[PDB]
Amino acid sequence: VEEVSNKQIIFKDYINGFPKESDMILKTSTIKLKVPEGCNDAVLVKNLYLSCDPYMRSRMSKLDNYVPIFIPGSPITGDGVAKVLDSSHPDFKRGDLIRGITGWEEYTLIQSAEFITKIQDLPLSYHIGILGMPGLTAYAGFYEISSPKEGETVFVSAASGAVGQLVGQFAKLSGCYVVGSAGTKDKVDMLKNKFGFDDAFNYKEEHDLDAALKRYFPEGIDIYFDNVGGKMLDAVLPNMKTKGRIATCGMISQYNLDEAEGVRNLFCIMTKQIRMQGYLVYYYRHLYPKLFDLVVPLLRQGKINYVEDVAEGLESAPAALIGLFSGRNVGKQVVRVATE
Ligand SMILES: NC(=O)c1ccc[n+]([C@@H]2O[C@H](COP(=O)([O-])OP(=O)(O)OC[C@H]3O[C@@H](n4cnc5c(N)ncnc54)[C@H](OP(=O)(O)O)[C@@H]3O)[C@@H](O)[C@H]2O)c1
Repeated sequence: VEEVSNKQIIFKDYINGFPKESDMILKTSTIKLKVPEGCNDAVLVKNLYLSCDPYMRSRMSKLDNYVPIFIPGSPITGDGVAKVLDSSHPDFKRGDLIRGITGWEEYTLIQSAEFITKIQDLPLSYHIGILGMPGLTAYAGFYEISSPKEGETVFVSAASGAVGQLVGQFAKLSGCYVVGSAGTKDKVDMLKNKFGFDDAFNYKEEHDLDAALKRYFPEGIDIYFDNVGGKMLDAVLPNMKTKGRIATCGMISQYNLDEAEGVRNLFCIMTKQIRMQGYLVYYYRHLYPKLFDLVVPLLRQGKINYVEDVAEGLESAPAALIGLFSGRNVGKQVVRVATE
């Protein structure tokens, strides 16, 4: 039984405002590469990829919190891809590749097993992106929540991100006219060139968001896929069509504010008869087969594209997570901990 070093990213303590790299601490611990005797229904894994996700910011402040907080002194946890080294669980065996909740470290003794699934060709990292939680988020928000119909107009914010880039391609599959906003020229070019968006604009260079939306949506928006909230959401509301739908997926412009911004155009919910509906992807896990059945053939034919941002090494993970809130990532942010 080899006992080896185990680098970990430890959560320091609760924060306010924007997260900093000193809120996460590199610690070198030790681990024996065997499931402990008397420790049952557990899986010991070597972590291969880690996902960086905006919701992780909310785990860094103590609040009624919608996701359980990080524990100070303990490793950051989140979605990852890992290889089973040893198992006391009947459904996992040495060599299996899994996806699910694991530790921000080289090796994790996963004690529940509820939060992991065995990986069924495509890049391993896809299982925490288009074939994982962000892909399921895009599928549930667009197809289940938004009720898209052929010919409808669709606006997507954070459109080059892990979720948004898929929403735009689903909208094209549905025969919709789709526009996205993103924060750099490169992201805007990628929206039109690889994600098949009909148009796109850099919201950071638009001094009048209402005017920008009217450029692209002269007769209004049928479906707004909201990833950002805040001023963008407020500009969208008067530009919705009657009976338009807003899929409230996230509001990343708010996650680092002590006081959330006021949204002032909600009267448009009445005047435009809008259905604004939020959702949490965990309540849609039963749709994973429907996601796979749709996107796996398209990926194989190269008819749907997925762009990832791969940070190299566990030590790069804190900066990769902080970069989400400045738009440093181009596509789905992942961390490569080890090859395998
Ligand atoms: N409901 C659910 O269950 C669920 C599940 C997963 C994700 N979500 C939400 O979905 C949204 C997108 O997630 P993702 O994983 O795809 O992240 P992502 O788009 O891959 O990365 C985050 C992006 O947010 C944009 N951003 C950051 N700060 C911003 C600001 N102040 N204003 C506008 N845009 C900003 C940046 O893109 P730009 O360069 O374009 O600014 C950045 O690249 C997030 O709000 C997340 O919380 C919800």
